Parts: sequence; C-alpha cells; structure tokens
Amino acid sequence: QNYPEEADGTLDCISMALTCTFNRWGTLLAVGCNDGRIVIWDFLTRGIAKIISAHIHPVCSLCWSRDGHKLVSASTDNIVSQWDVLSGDCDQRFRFPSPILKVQYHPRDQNKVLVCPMKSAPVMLTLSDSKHVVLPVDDDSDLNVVASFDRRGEYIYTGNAKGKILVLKTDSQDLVASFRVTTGTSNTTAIKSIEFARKGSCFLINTADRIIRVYDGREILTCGRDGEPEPMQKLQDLVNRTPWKKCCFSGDGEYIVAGSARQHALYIWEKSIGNLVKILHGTRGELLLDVAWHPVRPIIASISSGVVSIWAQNQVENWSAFAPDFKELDENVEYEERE
Amino acid sequence: RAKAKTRSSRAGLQFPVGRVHRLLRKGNYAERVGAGAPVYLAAVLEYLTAEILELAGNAARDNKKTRIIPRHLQLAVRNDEELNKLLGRVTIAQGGVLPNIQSVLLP
Amino acid sequence: KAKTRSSRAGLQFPVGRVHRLLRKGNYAERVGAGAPVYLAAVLEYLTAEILELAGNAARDNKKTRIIPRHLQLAVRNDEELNKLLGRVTIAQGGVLPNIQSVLLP
Amino acid sequence: KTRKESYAIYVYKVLKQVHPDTGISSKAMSIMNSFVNDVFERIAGEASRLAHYNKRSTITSREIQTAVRLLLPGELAKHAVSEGTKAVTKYTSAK
Amino acid sequence: RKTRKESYAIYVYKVLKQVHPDTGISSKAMSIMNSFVNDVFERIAGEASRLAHYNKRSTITSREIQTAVRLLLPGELAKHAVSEGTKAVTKYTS
Amino acid sequence: PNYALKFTLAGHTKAVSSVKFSPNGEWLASSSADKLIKIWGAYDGKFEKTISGHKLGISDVAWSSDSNLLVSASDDKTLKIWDVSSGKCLKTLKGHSNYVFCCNFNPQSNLIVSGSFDESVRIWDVKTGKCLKTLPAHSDPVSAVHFNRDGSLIVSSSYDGLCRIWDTASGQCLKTLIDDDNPPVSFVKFSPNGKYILAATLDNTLKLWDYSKGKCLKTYTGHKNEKYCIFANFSVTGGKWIVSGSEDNLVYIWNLQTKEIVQKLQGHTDVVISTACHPTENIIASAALENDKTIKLWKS
Amino acid sequence: VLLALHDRAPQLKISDDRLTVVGEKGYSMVRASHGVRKGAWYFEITVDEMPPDTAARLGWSQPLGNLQAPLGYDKFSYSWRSKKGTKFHQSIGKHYSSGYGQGDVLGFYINLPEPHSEIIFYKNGVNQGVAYKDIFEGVYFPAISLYKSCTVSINFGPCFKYPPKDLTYRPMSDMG
Amino acid sequence: DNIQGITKPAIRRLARRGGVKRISGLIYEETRGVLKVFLENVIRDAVTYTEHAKRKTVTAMDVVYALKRQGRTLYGFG
Amino acid sequence: LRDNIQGITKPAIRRLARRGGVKRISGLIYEETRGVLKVFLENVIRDAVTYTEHAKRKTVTAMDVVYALKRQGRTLYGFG
Amino acid sequence: ARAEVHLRKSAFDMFNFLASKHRQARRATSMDLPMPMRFRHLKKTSKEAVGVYRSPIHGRGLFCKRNIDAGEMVIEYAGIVIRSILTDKREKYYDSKGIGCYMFRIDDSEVVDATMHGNAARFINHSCEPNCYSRVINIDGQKHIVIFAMRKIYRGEELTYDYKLPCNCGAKKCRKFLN
Amino acid sequence: PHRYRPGTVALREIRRYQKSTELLIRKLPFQRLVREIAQDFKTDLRFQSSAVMALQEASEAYLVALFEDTNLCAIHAKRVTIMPKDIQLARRIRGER
Amino acid sequence: PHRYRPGTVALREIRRYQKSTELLIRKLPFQRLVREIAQDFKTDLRFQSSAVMALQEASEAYLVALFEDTNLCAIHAKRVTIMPKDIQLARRIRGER
DNA sequence: TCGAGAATCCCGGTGCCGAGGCCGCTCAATTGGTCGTAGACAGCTCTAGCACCGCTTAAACGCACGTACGCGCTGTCCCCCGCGTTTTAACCGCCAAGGGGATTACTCCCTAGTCTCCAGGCACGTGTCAGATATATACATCCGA
DNA sequence: TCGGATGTATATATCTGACACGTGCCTGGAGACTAGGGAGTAATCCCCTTGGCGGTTAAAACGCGGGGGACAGCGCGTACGTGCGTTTAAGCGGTGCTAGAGCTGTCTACGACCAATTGAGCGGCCTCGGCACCGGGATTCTCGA
Repeated sequence: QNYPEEADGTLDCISMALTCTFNRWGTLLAVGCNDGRIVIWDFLTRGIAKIISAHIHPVCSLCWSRDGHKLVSASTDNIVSQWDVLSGDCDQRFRFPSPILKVQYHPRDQNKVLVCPMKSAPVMLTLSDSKHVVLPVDDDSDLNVVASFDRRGEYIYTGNAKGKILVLKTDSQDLVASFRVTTGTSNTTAIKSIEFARKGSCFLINTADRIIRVYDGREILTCGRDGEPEPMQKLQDLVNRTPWKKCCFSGDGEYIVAGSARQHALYIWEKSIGNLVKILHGTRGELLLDVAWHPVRPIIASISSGVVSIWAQNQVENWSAFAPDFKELDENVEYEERE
Repeated sequence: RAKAKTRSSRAGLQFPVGRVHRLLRKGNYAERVGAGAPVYLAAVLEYLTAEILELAGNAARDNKKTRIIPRHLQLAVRNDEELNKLLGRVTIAQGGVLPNIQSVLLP
Repeated sequence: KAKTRSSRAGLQFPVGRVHRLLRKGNYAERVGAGAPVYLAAVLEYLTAEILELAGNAARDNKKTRIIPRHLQLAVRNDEELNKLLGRVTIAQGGVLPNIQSVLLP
Repeated sequence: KTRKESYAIYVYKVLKQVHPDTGISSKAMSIMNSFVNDVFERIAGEASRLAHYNKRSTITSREIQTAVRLLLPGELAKHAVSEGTKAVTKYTSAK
Repeated sequence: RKTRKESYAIYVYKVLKQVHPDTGISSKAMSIMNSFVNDVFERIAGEASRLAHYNKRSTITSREIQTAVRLLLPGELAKHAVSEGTKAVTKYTS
Repeated sequence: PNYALKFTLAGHTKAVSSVKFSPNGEWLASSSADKLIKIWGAYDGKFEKTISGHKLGISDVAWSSDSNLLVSASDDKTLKIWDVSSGKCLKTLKGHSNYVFCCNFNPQSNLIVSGSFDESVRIWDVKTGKCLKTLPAHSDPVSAVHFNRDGSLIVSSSYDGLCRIWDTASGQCLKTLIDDDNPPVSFVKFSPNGKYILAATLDNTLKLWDYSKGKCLKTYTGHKNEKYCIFANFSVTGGKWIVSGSEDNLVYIWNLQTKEIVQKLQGHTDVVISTACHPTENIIASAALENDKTIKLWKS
Repeated sequence: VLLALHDRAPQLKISDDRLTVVGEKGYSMVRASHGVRKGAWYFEITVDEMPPDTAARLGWSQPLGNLQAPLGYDKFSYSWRSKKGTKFHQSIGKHYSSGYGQGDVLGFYINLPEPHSEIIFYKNGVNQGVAYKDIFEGVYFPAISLYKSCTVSINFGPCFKYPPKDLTYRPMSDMG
Repeated sequence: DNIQGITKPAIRRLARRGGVKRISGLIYEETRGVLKVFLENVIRDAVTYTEHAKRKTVTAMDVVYALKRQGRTLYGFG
Repeated sequence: LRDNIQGITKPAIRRLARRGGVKRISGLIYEETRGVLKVFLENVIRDAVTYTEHAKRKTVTAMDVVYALKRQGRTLYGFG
Repeated sequence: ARAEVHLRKSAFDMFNFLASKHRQARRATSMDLPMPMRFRHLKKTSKEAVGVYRSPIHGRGLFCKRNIDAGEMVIEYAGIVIRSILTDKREKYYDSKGIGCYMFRIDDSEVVDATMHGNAARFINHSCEPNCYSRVINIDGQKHIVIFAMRKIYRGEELTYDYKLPCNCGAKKCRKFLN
Repeated sequence: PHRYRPGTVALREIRRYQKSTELLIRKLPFQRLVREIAQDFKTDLRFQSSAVMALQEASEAYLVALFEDTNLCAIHAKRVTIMPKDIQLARRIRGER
Repeated sequence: PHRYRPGTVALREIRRYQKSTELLIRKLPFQRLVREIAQDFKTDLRFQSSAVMALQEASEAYLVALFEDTNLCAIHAKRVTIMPKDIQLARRIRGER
C-alpha cells in the first residue's frame, strides 16, 4: 500500500494526552500526559501496557533509546531522569536554568543526550554524571538556538535566532559548513525545528514564515564553509496561509507529511516530484498538538485534546482465503484449461 | 525574450486562464482580481464538466450510439442526486421526462 | 452657493449619498448624472406608498404610533405590494384573520 | 465609537409629510431601513445586468426606467415612471 | 468577414476526447454545455462578490472562491471540488 | 543416531496428557489427565511439585517465557493459570460453552489463542485475561492452533481438512487449503521461515506444503496415522529428522531429504501421542497413552 | 468435392474457397457431411497454415455425436494429441505416441471388407500407430475439432501427394 | 379569437407526456387560461428589453434574459 | 447531548397550528414537524457557520443569519 | 472426556461457510429505462443487497438484507460458460467426488458452470412456489442470466425459482418430480 | 370485432410519449398566438424564428411540470381524474398566486 | 356542570391567536437547540442574543406558511384533519424535495 | 386454464450531408520592469456573554370521560374512451422583393479628477405623557329546558 | 322560545420610561476648471423575413356504443376533545468574572500598467461513414372461451 486514507478509530481512554514519540521498531508509543502520566499501548493487539505516573508536574519532552529500554524525562522543574522498560525507576535529577524545550540522544551511543533551553545555547551532557560540554553558536545575541544530530551521527546541525546554520562536530566543535538562505527579500527569519530521515541524508527546513525547504546532507558538505546552496524542493501554501506546528517524514524517505496548527489538518506531499497529493481532515474545531509517523507501516498518530486518531488504510475483506481454489470473478471468464 | 510557456499547462489544466482573468476584469465584480483565483475557478469548472461528460458518454454507449444527443444529458443530470439538487429549475431543450408510473394506476 | 441637490430637485431623500453608494459598490465603470436623482425619486414614492397605507390601520386600531402589526397588515392587505414583497418574514408580524369555509358548523 | 449609516431621518420626514400628528417606534424604523436597502439593491442589480446585456458600459436614467418597468407590477410602475420623469425634467430645467 | 465570438467549443471538445476516446458530440449539446459553463461562472462570481463586499474588503482572493463553492454546492460534490482546486493551485505554485 | 534411554519417568496415575519442554530449554515437566500437573526435570527427572486444584480433565498445558508461569487447557470450560515458583492458581478463563483442547502464546507472551470445542477461535489475554476477538472458522472442533514465528499468522487445523491461515490485526481469512479427500487434521506447525507447514492428517499419508504457492512437495510412506491427534516435531540437533508420534509402540523419526525407513525407536507399551525435542540437546521426549504411563528419554 | 451447407459448425470462420476450414477459440467440431458408409473412401488433407499451440485431433466420428463434442470423447470418436501423442478414448488418457511435423500432407483411412479393420494412424504412408479395432456399422462423417483458427485445406484427387502405398480405395468423383 | 389554435388533442398529448391516466372536460379551458397568463408575463419583459435596445426585432437573447429573471434558465440558445 | 429535539413540547405545535388556522390534528404531526424543523435549521446553520469561518471570527452575528436567509430566498426585515 | 471416539467426523463438504449465526422508482433498477442502464447498477446493488445464511429446506438459503420492490433485478447468475459435452465429463467427475451439479444453461447449446467459478448466486433453492423468475438479455450480444422479482418482498425471505426426486418445498399443488 | 378494455391504450400512449422527444404543439397556430398577443404591447414587430422556438420550449416544459404536480395532488385525494381545483391548489401552494 | 360542544374553543383559540403578535416558542429550549446543532460544525462558538431572535423569527414564519398550505391541501382532499402525507405532498409540489 | 391475432424488435441494404481535418492568417499574451498602497502583525482596552444562586409559580403533566368522525361497503347512473368515416389545412418546394442589421468614420461634449471651503446630520444628555396596569360592570353566547 | 352563568368590551385612575427635542461639531458634499474618450450620428450594403401558389395526405372532427368510476348514503366504534389536582423548571432579580471584538501604528510584499513578439485559435473548403429510412419475420402480450 501507500499513504493512509480513512479514519479507523481512536483510543479515547487516557484523559489529557499531550505528546507522543516512537522507537526504532514501531511497537512502542509513550505519551507524556498533562500530569506526568507516561502511558504505553500495544499496536498489534492494542492494549494499554504501562502507566508511568512519574512527576506531579506535566511533561513536555521525551525520547526513546537505541536498545529499546531507556527513556528521558522533561518536567516543569527541569528534571531529566533515566528510565527503563523493565523497571521504570528514577535515576537522575537536577535543575537546569528554567526553560527546557527538547532533548535528543546521540544515535550511536546511549551515553550522550543533546539538551536545548530557550534563551541559551544548546547543551550536550552525558549519562554517567553531570558533565556538560559548552556548545558555541555564531550569533550569541538572542541565544534562541535549536540544534539536532544528523542521521548517522557525523555532525550536529544548529539553528540560530537570526537565520544562519552552523555545522559542528560532536566533540571538537569543528565548524565545517555554513549557509544563509535568501529568505524572501529583506528579513531572514528564525528556524522552528529541523528533523532528519532514516534512509539517506535528506532533511527539511521549517522557518517562521511558513515555507518548507528540502535539502540533502551531502550538498552542504560539498559547498563547504560559507557556501550558498539552493533548495532541492520548496513547499508552501497560499490559500489559507497555513501556519505549521509539527514536521516529520515518511517510511523510507518517499513522502513528506506535515501537520498544521489551525484547521486540524494533515498534508502529504512528494519529495520525488514535488506536489501535494492528499488532504486529510478530522474534527473541525480542535487543536493539533503532536504528529508521529509509523516507521514500518503507514500509520499516523495525531493528538488533539487527548484523542489519538490512527489513519489505517481501511482494509477490505473478501473470499479466496476460505476456499483457495475458487476464484471470485467479476464477469464472464470463458476458456479451456488443458490442451 | 525567450519562449513563453502558457498558464494553461503550467498548472496542468485544460480550461484557459487568461480568458477567465479577462472575464473577471471586464465584469466589475470587484476592483482587484487576485493572484490564483482564476486558476482555482478553472479547475472547478474542469471538474464539473468532466463529471457530467462521464455519465453522458456512458449512457451514449449504452443506447448503442456513437454521437451524443441531449436526451443523454437529460438522463445523466436527472438520474443522480447531487446534480438534481443543483440544477433545480432548468429546462433542457429537447429534454424529455423520466419514466414514472404511479402504483395504483396500473392493474 | 450651497444649493444641495435635494433642494435643486425638490426632494426628500439625499442624492450625494446615493451617488456615493453607486460609486463604491462597483456596479459599472462610469455613472451618469441623472441616475441618482431618478433613483431617489423612486425610493421616495415607494416609502410614501407604504406609510400612506399604514396610517389607515394606525387610526383604525385607536393608536397614535405605528407598530409592526400595522406594517404587516398594510403590506399584506394590498394586491401589488403583496407581489413585490413575495416572501419576506417580518419580525413580530402576525398573520391574517383567516378561517376557511367548511370549518364553521 | 464608530459611525453607522442609516435612513432614519428621511423616513421621519416623509412620515411628517403624510401624517402630521403621529410618531413611530424603533422597530418599525429598522424594518423600513431594511426595506429601502432591499429595493435599492434589487433595482441596481437588474440595471447592471441590462447594461451588460446591451454591450455598453454606462448606467443612465433610461436603463433605470427599463429596470423599473421590468420589476414592478402595473399601476405602481406607471406612477413611479411619472414621478421619475417629473423629477428629471424639474432637475434639468433649473440646472 | 464576421466579428469573432467567444465560445467554449474547443475546451469541451478536449475534455471529451480525454475522458471518452471515441464518442463525438453534436451541435445542440455543444450549445447546452456552453450555456451551462456560463451559468455556473455567473453564480460563483456573484456570490464571491457579495462576500467580499460584506466583509469590508476590496479583493477577490482564492479564499472567497473557496467559501462561495462551499456555500453553493451540495455536500459531496463540494468535498471533491475543493480538493481539485487546491491541487491545481499547489501545482501552479512552484 | 545413537539415542539411548537414560531415565524412565513413570508415576502418572492416569493417561499421560502431553510432554512439553521449557521454552528456554531446561525443564521437561509432564502432566496427565488426572487433574494433576507434575513438575519433572529434563536431564535426570528432577521433581519439584504437583499442581492440584482443577475440576475436570486436562488436554493441553503451557508455559511462560521464563518457564515459571503456567496455564492448562482444562476440560471444565476453563483455563486455570498457574505458576512454578509460587504455585498459586492465578486466574481462570471463562467464556467457553464447550471443552477446551489447545492453547498457546504469542512470542511476546501476553496473548492466549483458544481453539476450543465450541469451534469459534477466540483471542484471550494474559495481562487482563480478556477476550479480544473471535475467529468463527470451522463447523468442526479445533484440533490444534499455532502462531507463526513472529506472532502474526494463525493456522487453523480442523476435522474437515481446511488449513486456513488467519489474519491477526483484524482477524480475517487469507487462504484456504483444500484436498480431495476429507481427512481430520491432527497437529500441524509452521517452519523457521514461516513458509512451510508439515501436514499431519488422519489418512496414513503425511504432506509438506509450499505456503507461498499452495502445493505439496515431499511426503512419507509406511506409517500409522489414523486415530488421535498425532503430534509432529522438528530435529536439527542431529540430522534433519522429523520427530512424530506413532500408534504401533514406536516413535516416527525420519529425515526429509532421505524419505526412507532408516531408524525406528521402540520400547513403549501403548500409543505414543506426544513427542518433543529439547531445543539444543539431543533429548527427545516420548510419552504414550494410558496403558504405558512412562517417559522414555532416548539420549544420543 | 464441395462441403456441406447445414451439417456444419455454424460459428466457425467459413472460408470462401469451399475447401478450407478456419476455426475459433474452443473445441467446436465441424462434421463435413460426406463420409463413409461401407467399403472405401480415401482423401487427403493438405495443410496450408498450421501455427503452433494447436490440438488438431483428427479421426472418425458419427452423426450421433454432438457438434460441440471434441473429437476424442467416446467409443465412436478417436483422438490424436499433438503433445506426447496421447490417446483420449472413452475418457482414457494414456501417453501413446510422439508428436507430428508441420507442413506435411495428412490423411486417414479405414479398410473394411463387407469387420476386418485397418484403424491405424496414417501420415504420408508412415505409420504412427495401430489405433483401434472392430467398430460397429453406421455413418462416419469426417470430424474436425481445432484449437486455433488454422488455415488447413483438403484434397480429393486420384493423384495423391503421399498416399498409403498400394491402397484399396474409391475415387471421390462418385459420391461427392 | 385565435386562442383556439391550442386544440383539444394537443393538451391531451401534453398530459400523456405528463403521466396522466384520465382527464375530464374542464381542463382545456383552465389550461388555455394558464398558458395565456404565462405567455403574457414573458412577452412583456421581452418587449421591454427590445424597446430599451432601440430596435424593432425580438431576438433570442432577450427571451433568454426574461426567462432568467423568471427563474427558469433555458439552455441551448446563445 | 441527545434531547431538545423532544424539548419542543406538545402544546406548542398545537399553538402554532392554531395560529395557522388548523381545527383538528392527528397524532403523527408531532414527529413529522420535528423532522421538518430539524432539516430547515440544518440548512440555515450550515451557511451561517460558513460565513463565520470565512470572516475569521469566533461568533455568529445577526447579519450572517440575515445573509443565509437572503440567499435561501426568505428575506428578513428587522435586524439589518 | 477422552473416552469418546465418536462419529460425525466427516464433512464431505468443501463449503464450510455455515456459521453459528444464520441470521434470517427512486433508484435506477426499478425504472422503465432501457436494459443496460439497469445492468450497470446491477453489480453496485447485488454486492450488498442480499445475504446467504442457513435455511431449513437444504442447508444454506438466501435471506436478502433489503426490502426489494416488485419488478426489479436482483443479482446475476454467472460463471464458466461451458459447452455442451464437458457437462457429461463433469457429471462423471463430480459423481466421482461427491458434489452436486450446479449447471444452469443460457440456451440448449451452451451451459453455465457454477462449481468451479462463479459468485454468491449459487444459493438459490428450487421451489414450486417461487417469487422470482428468469429472463436473458442482450448486453451487446454477451447474454446473461439475471433474475428479476415478482411481488413485493420484505427483509428475511428466501428467494427461489422454477428449475423446470421429491422436493423440499411443500407446495399447495406440488409436482414432487423435478423432470 | 375486437375492442380493448379501456385503459390499456392510455398506458401504452403514456409509455410511447415518455420514450421519445419531439414538439407536441403545431407551430403555425402557436406562431399566430405569439404575434397576436405581442400586437398589444408594440405595433409592427418582426420576430425571428429561433425566438418562437425558445418560447415553445419554455411553455411546453412549464406545462409538463404543472401536470406532474397536479397528478400528485389528485392521487393524494384518493381519486384518478384531474379536476381544475387540483390545478388551483398546486398553483396556490407553489407561490405563483 | 357545563362542557362545550367540541370545536367552539378551537374556533375562539383561532381568533385569539390570529389577533395578536407574540412569540410562541419558549426561548431557553430554542436557544439550547441552536447551541446543540451548532456544536457539530465548529466547537466553542459564542452566540449573540439578536441572532437567536432572528432564527426564532425565521423558523416561526416558515412553519406558519407550511401549515397554511397543508390545510389547503387537506380541505381539497374533502377531510378536516391534517395527515403527514399532506405535508409531504406540499413540500414536494413547492420544490423543496 | 388455452389459441388467433396485433404491435415491437431486430437485420439487411442503400445513400448522403454534416462532423472532421487541413490551411492560412491575424490580435493579444507574455515577459520584463516599474510604483504605489492594502493588509498583516502586535498591543492595549472594556463590555457583552457565560456562570452561580435563590424564590415563586404558570403551566406541563397524567388521567378520567364520552362523541363525532373516518372508513368501509353498496348502488346507480352517467360520461369519457375506442374506432371508423369523411374533410381541410399543415408541410414542402418554390420564387421574388427590400428594410433593417451590421459596420466605419468623424467630431465633441460629459464625466473623472483634483482641490478648497462649509453646514448638517450624528452621538449625547433631559423632561413628559401614550400606554401598560389595575377595578368594576353591561351583555352576549352557549347549552340546557 | 326562554334562562342562568362566565368572558369579554367599555369606562376611569396612576405611573413610568421610550420618544421627542436641544447642542457641539467634524467630515463629506458642493463649486470651478480641465482631458479625452465613449458614444452620437451620417452612410452603405446584402440577406434574411415576409408574402404567395400549387399539390399531397396526415391529422382532425363527428357519431355510436357501454361499462367503470364518482358520489350519495348508512352503520359503527374509537381516537381525540374538555376539565381537575400537582409538581417543576421557566422566569426575574442580583452579583461576578473575562475572552474576545474593536481601534491603531508600520511596513513590505503583491498586483495594475506599457511595449513587442510570437503562435494558438478561428474562419473557410473537401469528404466520407454513421445514422436516416425502409422491407421482412420471429417474439410477446391480450382477451374471450
């Protein structure tokens, strides 16, 4: 099959769901609720697995690990704790400066996580102790800087508060590539969040003036430090003018999905050709919060005030599994069998 | 100075776009006609024309014919529900009616 | 020198606001000069017709103040105004005192 | 604290012409406002479609006259045409 | 020596030869389809003009055309036509 | 090739129900139809305890992933859930209107397939113990059920001879295996790739099925497969032997490349109906019916 | 010798040269209305266009058989399969002989003194097999049941192409 | 006068198209009345458009515009 | 919510019919009238919410109700 | 309990469809329109109009799930259009296998098979008190076997026709011989 | 000597006229009617032919729609034959009077 | 101990209600009905009061017109009491269905 | 329940004129660049909309009793349908004549546009009197007698 | 034909808050003068619209007969009025909070306009093949027995 088309139920059991993320395999989905409750379901038989009522405080960020065992907490008292899918116990606890927005593990080692505050440069720590490596950003003026790893674990792409991208190394801070995009005609605007694929090196640019640009993780390294690349594909909307909230990718780098922030909508483009091909809808007056794509099957999970809807292709039953020798034809099929 | 590709196949359509934009300028519908509104409108007109010509051509084949005469358009409009709700007060010339004998008349 | 066009035609509905509404509404390219005078005359005649037919029932119901029941009666008791206002619901309107033939004993 | 535009004073003047000893409430005034706007927009729309049907680009008193004879029923149409023609002549005589 | 006339014969002819590769169309059905196209164009443009006059604006964008189509067409046919138009605008965009 | 008896584990007071090893490969506990489930060893016959607390008979018994938590297919329309390390009768599965013959687990070990004699294959849980769905497959009672390797497909073996394969997500038929004769299918299972199923039907003719196409490939001759639910196994520890039960005081063990009569074990005194191999060792379990009541572990 | 007008399979491609049968998709068997009663009637079948993937079952059949009977259905109809020469007679499938070449001159014959039989596969005088033996007496019109629409002609002359050598026959200038 | 041109079989054939089983003997007079009313209410607006165009010939587009104002919208002309 | 289609009571249809001039009423008119009223309110409220969401507000002013009624063909004087 | 080597362990049935339940002019197909216009909408109706469940007459019957009006089409009886002497070979073959004969003929030259290839139209029993019949139409020469109705039929009734052995219908004037 | 039971010829006339499309009023009396009632609004007019065709189409479609709604009213009144009070009821409900 | 012959109270109710002008539906259930069926097109709306008044006026006028045309149909059918098939006939003649 | 007959449906044959395509030849679409302002964005405000609370009470409700109406059957009588015979103007082919429709050229005066100056219509603030609310009372309508 | 009882219309007393009226003012309408372009009006031409004449036949008109529906009546039994105690939420006031509609300052990104070049679209002229028309025989539905 391909991209989903039909509604296919929900899970309206847990009250006040807020965020969601997957593992590598596509069978683990934890939900940081509005009160610290962390709930996992099943996907094959769809039963509630484990409620982790960790904090008295709400949760704003989570992430899974490579072994399929470890998680990471982000409450409203800056608590980052190491969890387990066997026990589910608290390990680490300390206080940052007050804002914490999103965390991200290192891909090829579960030692290091990359933590991002609001009004500071993003900080990388370890999980052995409270060691933190100071990351330098080029502007250091507003300090509203986002940062993320690439796919394989080569570099760290960072995004400032002014519209310039730095490419650093994970330990020695090797500035090896940089680029400024010609944002419209006068103002260069900030970047919300940059996410990365699973097959290849393609990624997306999500600005603050509602334009999605498509790039590769090799062309910028070819252009070196202070080069001017072009967008591989420009994605935008004109009719409803369409603010965005959440961005992610399809299964093996085929399509691109991006949930909206106004009309409770889901749009599916094509990275290959470059045109919109399907519009989804739902409840007319809700508020879309978090969108997660399923890595080995076309399933999209969307949180809008607790409700998690699962667009799941609407399979169609038929014959020929009961009696595999009878073929249910459509019209007159005449022939002779054996010459 | 180079070649100029039209606005009819830059979007992959069939109905013209410059003629629609001229008819929105020469009509005094408003002052300032926007950017892509004639493209949107020409796509809508394409969709409706394709929708009605599908049923028209299908009935034209099913009456063992090759051309189309307006009886087929009468049948194709008045059979469906949605087009009957749209085209309420319209008399197609040479149209004819749909067969409907009541329950109590025939023996 | 401040001869308003309402005085220069001898009318009651103003002409400058009607010409402003015919320039603003984007009905055509150019607007002539006699057209808003003509249109204000027509609107004056229609309003005078409706108030003249309202005054009769206003005096008949022993009142000195026009009410929507009076307007409903004055519109619906005519023939040609009942064709011009083909379907219009008037708030607090009420209906005609109508009882059919065979209902009475 | 913004200005809204209406037709209260003019209906008040015509009422004081035809019935010199009465007053009117608010609801009847709002009904008469809506009636005047309705008849105005209907006549203007019909005149505009005539002017586009005849391949020209000007709205004149001739098209307003043809719009009135197409729109109103008989006796009311004749009286309104006489009123309009008298107004046009008494306007253009003392220009 | 004649004055040119606007029409829609070639465009109906093209869409017919896309969707049915054999079936021809006579004169009277062509006149009927011409009148039908003009009729739906008049309704949609008039409703969009009345909207843009209501909201204290001066510009017929695509958004008013969308709201006019949603107000005028009944249900499922509107749900298809809005998606067809949005696909056309997105292909025209880049 | 040189399997030799080490220990004879007799002591069952009634007909020995089934021999099933531990899934992690360290136990061989044996139960019987006497409403009593004992905990025996696999290498010396090390005894632990006997389960008591049933009401009617026992057809099938099962395990856990850590070989402690237990459940049995009880014949009072129940499936009482048990344990080795605590022994408490954990739960009891209602929802049956007829006897229960077989039950198994997904490899994730939180679901219970239930092909019972009420002929509608239900889908039960371990954590909640809740009937998820229902597969109304056959008009005949279920002989065996089995998941595939990952836990995504269920085979249906029944009396009519229709080896259908069923969906797990929404529960629908995908294919129906058919035959000219109408034999009762006794006990089948999948392959380590999920693309082969050895057929054990009551016609004195085994079959091996090409799953992806739907044809038979390699068979056997000269065997007694007529009466009961005769079990079949695998063997990769020695050669590619096919361990199967036998009605003539033997254990049907032959290779499938060879398709010959090369080795015949013997010693039982009743119809051998349940066999199983240790997953790594050269241990083949064997336990016949009521007139034998012994366990013969022939060790290479 | 001309063919029939009514005693024929109607939906076959009837060729205008009146000596060539052209078939259809399926086994709809034409029986040309000029066949034996007693003694001897020999004719040859010249083959013009024999494309591959054809089952040209040739032999003898009666007017008791169905028009939609494939030649090789019962004890009256005979069978000669292209692939592996197999006979199908009284619904009995036994792989009998080999195949046959393309572009020869075919032709079958029965020898019955008024019975002692020569029901033997005949092809350019080369034997492919002794077919059957000791029929009953009746009417045996020649039967043609084909799988494709193959252009195959027919011969009636006394100067044959490859006749059975030293043949007892009768010329087709007497009853046809 | 010449309202008798709409004869007795023509109203009968129109009612056979309408799907009517049996007809009494007053429908002819009622039908000629209703037909005369409708043709007056169309030809009035057609003649108004023609007199506004300063011509002496009724065209087809004027009849189509009058039918559009009535709310019936004939296709197949213009 | 489920009720308030039945919250329209049953002297009320009787009083509307006796404003309209009805003498004797059967016992099916109640549910038939509920169905008709529900259909009409749907076909007004849909265009009202369309004009609202096009205007980019979050309330439903009276002018939108007047415009929807005006396009349906049932003009209302007294609120514009 | 493990003491019953009990019989009824043979089915002789390839169709084990029978489950526990066994629940028993606005359109185009009831118009006066020409025939292929109804023949198109035939398939869009017949996939969901009717159902097949267990009947007391002979196994599985045909209980429709829609209130069919009189005069309209219901469903088509289609399959392998066999030619007339393969019928006898299949009679011998299904005599050898033990499955009954499912052969309706369009004409007396070509018959239509149902056992090897077909649809859900096989579950129509013979009865001497029918409420349906059969007419063959000409959809561009490719004729069909389509079943009309006779009277007003409600939800939960078996549909039968005359096929032209004692029958299990129990008619008021039954023939009891299906030849 | 055979006469049908009355009604069958009516039913086959209904089917035969609902089959085909034609014009059911002779064009010379209709043309004289159009000139006759156009005489009183402006003297010495001059019609085209297609305008007469358009008037004939519009009048015929209006009459057929009126007869369908009238027959619905008469079948509601538990009768068969159309009476003119049914025509007056239909024209008063529709809003034209 | 006096009871009227049935019909007279109906006639004086007809005269008494056709005399005056008021609102005949209680405003709290009608307001809850409007919010209830407006909930499904956009969540969390917020009505003014005059819009509710306008909807009440339009619905009441439409119902009164429908009942007048229905009573005309029923008097045509030589009966007195309104049946719902009369309502369906009126709505089908007018063109709304 | 049967047979003779009458319209429809299909097949074969002719033939011809209007779809279909080619060819040439023009007007407006397009790009490329300029210039001006309509609308988006943010920030402050203050007021109608939604909620809590409690008291009184019109009316909504449920349950008695009759009775007038809806309906179903029966008769009869009358009038619309089906067919056959006689008649007349609808339809077509045909020609002649000329009046108005259609197009071009050429002045030209009628409205757009810009500014400067003023008065009139609108929001806001106060008295007062037509009507809303009571009491009391002729008489008139209805069902009983 | 006549009588008692409630409901309504008629006549007066008392309050009260919408309606009518007086004021400040700012912004929109009038006065003067110009540009040029849409329209007004003469001027010519050609074909489509009116008018008629003669022949043919398809349709129209007029009688004659009868059985099938419209309507009047009558019997009955029943579903919906009219009236009496209660209970309940509808309605009126009083108090309280705030989301959201509305104004307001800036700017920049997007649409109208000008000149040329192209080239797709429309007008005109052959030409056949799908349908128009028509004789022939099988099929199917009617109605008296």
